[PDB]
Amino acid sequence: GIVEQCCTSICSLYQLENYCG
Amino acid sequence: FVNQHLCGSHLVEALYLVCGERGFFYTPK
Repeated sequence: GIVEQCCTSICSLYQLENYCG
Repeated sequence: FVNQHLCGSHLVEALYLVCGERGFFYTPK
């Protein structure tokens, strides 16, 4: 999930854009 | 500003800025 990829580990623009609509 | 640990409201704020008019879904699981 987003928390594991961006909060407990360092986020990235690629990862954020995975969750855009 | 996206290459860091983003938690809670900080993460939701980053999604809001990045996704813009596309919107986003936030699923903390």
